[PDB]
Amino acid sequence: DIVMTQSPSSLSASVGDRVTITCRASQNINNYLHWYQHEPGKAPKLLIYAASNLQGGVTSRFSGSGSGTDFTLTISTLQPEDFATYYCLQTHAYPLTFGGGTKVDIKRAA
Amino acid sequence: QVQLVQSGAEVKKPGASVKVSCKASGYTFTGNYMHWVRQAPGQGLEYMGWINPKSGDTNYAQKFQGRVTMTRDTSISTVYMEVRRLRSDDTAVYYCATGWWGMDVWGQGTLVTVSS
Repeated sequence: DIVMTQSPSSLSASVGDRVTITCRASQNINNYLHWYQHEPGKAPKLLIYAASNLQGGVTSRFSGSGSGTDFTLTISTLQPEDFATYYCLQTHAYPLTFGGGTKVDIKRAA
Repeated sequence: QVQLVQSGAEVKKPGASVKVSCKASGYTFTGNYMHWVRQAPGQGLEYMGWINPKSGDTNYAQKFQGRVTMTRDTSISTVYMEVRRLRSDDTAVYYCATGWWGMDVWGQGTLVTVSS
């Protein structure tokens, strides 16, 4: 099966920070990699499809990059409503596989 | 306007089984695979497996093989996932999802709580 290694597994940052999250695929998956935001209690929300395509209605503060085995999700300027756990999902092959997630905690500068 | 409507919350004893439902509308039901995913408190979202409603063929993520069975009733455009041998690790929100290939549209989730 394809293993998606996601990092960091957890991080704390403050509003206005750039956040950088990676996923590495165990084999080449071309651009078949999506990024989700998850708030516990809601279905996962698709942010980025096919590595770099911003989903309709999603803030352009999120962007995806990479191909092959190395992918990055960048949040340009962190906002309080970004408090969530983010996941990559490969759709190159079944079984589909999520990365282990990044739990993003928001800390006061103040 | 694909929509997936799941069954309500369940409370089960350890070693019991649960069968959660997912009723589909707005597309040709036998045309798309149905996937299941869950998220247990403190843990990462995890993919469980899929069923082809046309043939009833299934495959489960390795972690669930032998403990999870998916079925469908085409007369009511519903897919079921039965999880057996329940333990505290199985308390989670369970989601169904469908698409031409991936998980494009999600159900609302079903909470299962495994309680002594």
